[PDB]
Amino acid sequence: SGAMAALTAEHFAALQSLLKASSKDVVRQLCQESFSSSALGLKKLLDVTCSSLSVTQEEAEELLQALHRMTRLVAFRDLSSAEAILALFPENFHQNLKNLLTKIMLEHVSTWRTEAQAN
Repeated sequence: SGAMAALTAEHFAALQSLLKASSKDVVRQLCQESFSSSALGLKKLLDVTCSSLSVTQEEAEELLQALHRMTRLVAFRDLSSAEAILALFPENFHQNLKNLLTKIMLEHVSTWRTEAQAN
């Protein structure tokens, strides 16, 4: 329990793998797929994640778990301002990656919150 209370050190470490992405669009799509997927269904995204980011299977799994948690937390708590989302992050997390993730959360939170709160 408390899954929605915080992202863990392992989550934040895993999200840093997104700096290997070849474009911002890859990050966007990984956020959307990780949200829509159940945690137990994230294994279905491993091959495309490994192949797109050139990461290990373990890096991909940890990343996908982190994105799944972050996007669900944003939806569950209705974190719908940059202020609210920025509050999740450590000071020692890459600033422009954080800003990108915040941007992407804001692009989807209204739809995500509706989808999640319906279920």
